[PDB]
Amino acid sequence: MLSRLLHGPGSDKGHGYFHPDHGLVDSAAQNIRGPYWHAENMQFMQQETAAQSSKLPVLSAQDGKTLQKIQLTDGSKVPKAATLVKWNPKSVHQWHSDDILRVDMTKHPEWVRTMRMFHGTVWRHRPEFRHPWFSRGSRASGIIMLVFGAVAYGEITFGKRLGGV
Amino acid sequence: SAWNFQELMESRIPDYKGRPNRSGAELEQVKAALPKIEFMTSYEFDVLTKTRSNLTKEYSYQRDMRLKVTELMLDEAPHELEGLAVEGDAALKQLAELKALQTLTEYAGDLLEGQNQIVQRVNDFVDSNPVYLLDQPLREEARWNLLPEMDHKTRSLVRTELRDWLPAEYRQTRAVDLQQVAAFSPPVKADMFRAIEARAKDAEAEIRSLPPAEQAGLLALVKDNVAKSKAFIDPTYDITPEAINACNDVDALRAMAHRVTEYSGDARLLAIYGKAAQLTGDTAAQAILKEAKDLVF
Amino acid sequence: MILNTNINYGGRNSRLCYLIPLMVHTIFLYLAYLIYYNINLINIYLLLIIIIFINIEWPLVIIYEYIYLTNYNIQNNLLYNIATFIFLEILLFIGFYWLYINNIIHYPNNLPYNNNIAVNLLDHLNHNNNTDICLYIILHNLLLLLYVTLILQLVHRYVQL
Amino acid sequence: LGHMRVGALWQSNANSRGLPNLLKEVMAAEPIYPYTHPGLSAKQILWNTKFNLKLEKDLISIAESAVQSQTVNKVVIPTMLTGDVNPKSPASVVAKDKYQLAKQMAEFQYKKSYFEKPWGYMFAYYCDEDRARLCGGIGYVGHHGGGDAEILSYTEYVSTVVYPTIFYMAITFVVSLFLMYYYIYGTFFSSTRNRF
Amino acid sequence: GTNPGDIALNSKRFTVGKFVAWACGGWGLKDWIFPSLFIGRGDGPDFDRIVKHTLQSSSAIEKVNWFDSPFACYTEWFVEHFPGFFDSRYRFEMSAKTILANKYPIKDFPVVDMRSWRSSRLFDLFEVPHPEHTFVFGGPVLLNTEAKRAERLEQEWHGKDGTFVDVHPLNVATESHTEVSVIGGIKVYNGVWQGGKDSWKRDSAKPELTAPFHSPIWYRNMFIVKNADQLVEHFGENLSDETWQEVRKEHLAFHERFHKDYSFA
Amino acid sequence: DSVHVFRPEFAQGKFRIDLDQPAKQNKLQQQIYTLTDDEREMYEDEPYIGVDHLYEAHKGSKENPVVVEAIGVHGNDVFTGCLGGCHKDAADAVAYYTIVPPNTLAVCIDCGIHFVARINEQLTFWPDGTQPWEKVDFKAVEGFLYKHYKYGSPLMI
Amino acid sequence: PLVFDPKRAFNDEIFLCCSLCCIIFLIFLFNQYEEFAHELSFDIREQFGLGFYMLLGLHGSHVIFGTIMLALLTLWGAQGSVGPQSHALRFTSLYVHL
Amino acid sequence: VFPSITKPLGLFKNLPRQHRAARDASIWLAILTAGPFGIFIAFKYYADWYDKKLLMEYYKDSIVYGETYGKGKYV
Amino acid sequence: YFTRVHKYNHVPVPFILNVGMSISIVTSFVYFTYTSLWVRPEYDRVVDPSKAYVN
Ligand SMILES: CCCCCCCCCCCCCCCCCC(=O)OC[C@H](COP(=O)(O)OCCN)OC(=O)CCCCCCCCCCCCCCCCC
Ligand SMILES: CCCCCCCCCCCC(=O)OC[C@H](COP(=O)([O-])O)OC(=O)CCCCCCCCCCC
Ligand SMILES: [Zn+2]
Repeated sequence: MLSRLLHGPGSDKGHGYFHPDHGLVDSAAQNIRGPYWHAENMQFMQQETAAQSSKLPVLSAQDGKTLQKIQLTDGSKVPKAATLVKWNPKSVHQWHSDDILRVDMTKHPEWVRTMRMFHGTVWRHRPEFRHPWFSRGSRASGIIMLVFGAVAYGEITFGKRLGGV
Repeated sequence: SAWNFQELMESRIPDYKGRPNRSGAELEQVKAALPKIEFMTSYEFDVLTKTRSNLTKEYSYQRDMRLKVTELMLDEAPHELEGLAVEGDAALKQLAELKALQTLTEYAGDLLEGQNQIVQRVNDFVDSNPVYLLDQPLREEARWNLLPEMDHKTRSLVRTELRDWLPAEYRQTRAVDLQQVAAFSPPVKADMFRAIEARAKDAEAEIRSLPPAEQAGLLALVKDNVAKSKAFIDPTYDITPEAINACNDVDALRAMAHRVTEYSGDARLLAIYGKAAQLTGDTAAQAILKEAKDLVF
Repeated sequence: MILNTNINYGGRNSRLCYLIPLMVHTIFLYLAYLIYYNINLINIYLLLIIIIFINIEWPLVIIYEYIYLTNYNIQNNLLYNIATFIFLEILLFIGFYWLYINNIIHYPNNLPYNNNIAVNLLDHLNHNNNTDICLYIILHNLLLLLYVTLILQLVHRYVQL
Repeated sequence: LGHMRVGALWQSNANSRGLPNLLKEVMAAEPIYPYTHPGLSAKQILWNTKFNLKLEKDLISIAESAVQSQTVNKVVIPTMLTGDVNPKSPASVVAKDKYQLAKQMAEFQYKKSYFEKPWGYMFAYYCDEDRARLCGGIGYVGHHGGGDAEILSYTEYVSTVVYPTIFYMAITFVVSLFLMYYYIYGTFFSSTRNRF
Repeated sequence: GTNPGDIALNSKRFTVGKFVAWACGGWGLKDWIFPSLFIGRGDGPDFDRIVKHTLQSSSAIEKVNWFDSPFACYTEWFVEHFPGFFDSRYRFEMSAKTILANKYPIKDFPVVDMRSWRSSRLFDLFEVPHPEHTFVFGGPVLLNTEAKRAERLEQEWHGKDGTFVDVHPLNVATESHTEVSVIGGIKVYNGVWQGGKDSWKRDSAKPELTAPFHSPIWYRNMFIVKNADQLVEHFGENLSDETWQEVRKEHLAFHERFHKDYSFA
Repeated sequence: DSVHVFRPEFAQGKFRIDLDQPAKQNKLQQQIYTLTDDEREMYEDEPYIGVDHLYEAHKGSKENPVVVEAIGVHGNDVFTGCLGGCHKDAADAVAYYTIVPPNTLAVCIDCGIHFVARINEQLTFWPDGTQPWEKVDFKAVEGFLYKHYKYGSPLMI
Repeated sequence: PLVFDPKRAFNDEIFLCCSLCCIIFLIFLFNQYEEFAHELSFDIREQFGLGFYMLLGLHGSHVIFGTIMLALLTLWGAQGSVGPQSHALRFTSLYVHL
Repeated sequence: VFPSITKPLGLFKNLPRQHRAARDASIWLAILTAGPFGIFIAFKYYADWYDKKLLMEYYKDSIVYGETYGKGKYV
Repeated sequence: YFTRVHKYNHVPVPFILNVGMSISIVTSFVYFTYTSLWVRPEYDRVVDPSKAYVN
């Protein structure tokens, strides 16, 4: 099918676009309401809150109650005392529940790098300027290339290669 | 699968289905569950919900702001009109004072417009960030759906919550229509007329405590104000049953019936149409009027 | 509070608007000088160091713009540009294959040697056989690249799921 | 730094020029109250404003007290289709009987005398003023158009201009074919003359 | 037009500017030797034409508030280049005054300026020279996004039934309304608060603070947009077509003595 | 039995603005399509639904105008337009654009339609991860809005 | 603090795959260089030799660029910056497949 | 103009009207292409036939091409 | 309003113009095709086996 090859509906023009069976999934839905195409074979776990992180620079912007409502887990082994809650498709609210166990993904290197880009450096409108010495090297390279070009033009035209003087 | 040209959210095509297919048992169950329903003509709903006084459909806080600004402007008028000097006769001085008053009012009109714009901007912010002003479960239903795309119950709940998030002086609720409430409640009209007469008498006393020429000018103004205030609250206040009984012209009775129908369509229609039927011998009309006074009124 | 503009990536001023052209100019004048005097005006390793250093700006700006300026419109633009670049590379390969096969599809050819039959035991396979082309090692390299393709496709799909 | 602006109040710039105040443009240095409040001086206008303001306050208070402390005897819920934000307006803007026709005719006569001819003359002045603004070598006024232009509808134009033109083109085509063939070869159906 | 600047320093026969123009473009010996052909009348105000247009005017010139308006600095340009300027301006101002003296509560005034012209190409709606950054906050918004979509064709494109597109369940519920009122003992539910599109009426008009509550006066400036390539105007409820044709005839009949003595060559 | 945690999308800024309110942003960036030639033919011969159009006031009347909403800066003129042919005598070949002051009643005297182009500013919380996760009140918002009205705020470019 | 974590880096699938692909690409480059010098008899100054060598040299240049891309993606995957929907991953996959 | 060939032939009756019109357009595109190809192929085959006829009527009594061109065996 | 659909603005061709244009175009095509493909006489062959010469 040309339509399906070029990322279209396919044979049926009223058909959708996503085929999560072969890896064509919806990132927006996953980020907002979680991967509801894994809903049949995955279940939320229900029962260490997040209040211990209420004093950190980036999490201090939240209220105490908000962090108290969040319950954490080690994220490796199943808590044997934790019940299982069925994951209901077509329900946009279950991914945001406070009764389900969660995992503190605030020590992830990507998390730290993002928040540092926002909370750990002086804001520069130009990412190249966010690195001072590299910008220095780059402008120096530009000047070097200008000089090299001028010298090469001078040498090739006049037939003397500047090494004997 | 190695590519992904998705968008933030696919467009939504409505599914129409149709009116429910309720069987006989379901039909009887529904009919036994309804209240005592009175089906209303579109004219009745129109007169109930017509725009009469609040011409611009301005909310409460906008009217309050306008009245407050008028008070503040009046409290400053004598200072601005004091000491004006211009070369000319009395008429030229009067025109100079009129221009000064106009400048004062144009100055005050801009502050009011600025404040209206600021409150409108606050409310625009409320709409622009709805998920940050809502609790669960309405938050996700405001996140995923637009106003036209919400269920009626969820739509109403979301709008009410967003309105109530604001302070009392920013909530956008339509102001009361004086003429409407007077037209659909006979006591309210009587109270309004009593208030008009009380203010007229008090103003007449205040005027009578003033020098002569001002007395005549202000008394004429008071008469005009009372007349126009009455015509504003109830344009048909002169169509009394005494006047109806005193009227023996078919065209005049038709005019009265039209004027009442425009205003409220109340039992005075029964009176006018009964007197028209008697003067013309319309037995069918008399039967219809009996039915109306039994049911309509 | 911030004021939100259109989805379109507004754009930033950058030094890459002239650094890359100056890099191309440097490379071409380097080639011209090497052609004229048969010697290098600047050491080749130093030249490659300059070239590499100039182009480190792309990943940095890419990182800091993904962190801050990205949405599905921008991602679609970028992916379509990637597709067009792949198309250009395919066309380049097609042109070079045209160059290669021009004199091979045209079977008749004036050869320094004999290729008729019944004169020697091997003449009849002189023109139709370049028997030194390292076929066994070419097949080994083919196996390596098939490994890479299949493994990469598997991993890509696995993470995507 | 130069003259940095203080605050962020509205300034007329390229992106925004504001909403003109035609009333002040027209009634410049002339009072408006002789038209809105004829016959009244400033003191009378202020006194009337105060009296009416107090009266309006009283009426508003009465109305709010009434609406906020009345017992509900009936509940009116209009019918609307599912998925519809607001019910359809039950008011019609078309006269139905002859009395409504006479009423709307009187209203139309008043509006014509007092609201439509003013609009027409204002718009005519605006068009002429735009012409004057673009005149004098600034823009392309007078290069085409005018009151003598012959404006034709689609049917009239196609029937009286397009088809005859194509007809003349076709006749020219045939005549030129024959004449050119004769001119070059010297014959009409025999190719070169004195050769074949 | 053009602002000559300092007339004094450009009148001299020999000038650095004239020599530079000769060298590079704009001047030459043809101007020094034959000014009557290559300079001639030049470009500037025509005093005689201004006097003629002034003295052809009626007493409207006395009764117009033009000389106190902010555009009074353009009096000579419009007197010269707009024949019959004062009579047309007087009609314009009297039209505004009669709209002001109406019996309607809302006085609508038509506004036309450089923005009142539509165009099919977006670069024609900007001021020249164009701003550095344009359409920063997105592009145009089409009014057609507020019209009902082609539901039938939309269903048909997808291969959906669409049989009952015009048959919808009725809805009579209190949960569907947020605007509740009490009108004479009757609790009326009607409408939902939508937001910024429910307050278009008040945000468009400005009140006269001195007008009483029983005789309100509101001022509204109605903007006008036209294509200028249409040749036919349809004002809607503001002006009927028959009245507009009447106004056209009368305007062309009155403003004829100001136009008949000139040729367009 | 095992526990899985899907890797979240950490990007902030424009992406997090898009993912916080996907309905509004999609509305801003959702393409809609116009009718082809056969579709125009099939639409022009569809029937009206009821006799309401003979009595009611059309959409685009002096009392029922076409209100439209753009995003931008307060007071900036709004860009709006027709697709052409709102009237029989109006052109329909291509879309026709318009520049109009905000929050004012404008009338197109080509078609005769009254419209209310108006601006809503997209003031949103600084997206750096400090956005609030639970219902917020009017105090902090009051301060931010006061500062924006008095002085202005940066643009998300 | 931001500290490199070899445990997490080695427990990540993208880092392993890209490193393995970069290693195989380097092996391929070395092998192909070993047949250009000490295997063949014809040089780039012949009829078939020139076209063949131009083709394989262009392919080798593209392989070098792909090796650089795979190394960059290995660096980003070690840091944990490459997500499932990464256009960098998409570009490298498409380029390697090409 | 281009009337829809599928309507008077009853093809693609299960498709919505838009897609049926698309098929009609494809069919018309197919028809318009086959015209010039048909004209030129007809002319070429007529030219080959005429060449065979000429070689038959000229090399009928020849001794060199009396059996190849004369009979038309390898014209 | 779609004003360019098939139901609007149909202008019938006057009979005289129709006849003239049809005759003109038919005559043009016939004459050109005739003189281009049928009046080619420079492709002349003379069959004469008695004009050969051999020493
Ligand atoms: C992808 C690309 C593939 C590669 C390309 C392949 C080829 C492309 C297309 C090939 C076809 C081209 C046109 C073929 C027609 C012309 C050849 C022909 O029909 O020849 C017949 C005739 C020979 O007759 P002759 O030998 O002159 O006379 C013998 C006794 N009188 O011929 C003559 O008389 C020749 C003299 C006239 C020459 C001028 C043009 C004549 C064309 C038509 C001739 C026949 C007339 C029939 C048509 C009616 C016209 C009114
Ligand atoms: C600037 C344009 C130059 C290119 C030439 C194009 C000329 C097109 C003229 C077509 C006239 C036309 O409308 O054809 C329709 C009529 C049939 O009439 P009806 O069915 O519309 O009522 O059909 C007829 O009337 C038959 C006449 C068609 C003959 C073709 C035109 C001959 C003119 C050639 C000029 C070079
Ligand atoms: Zn329009």
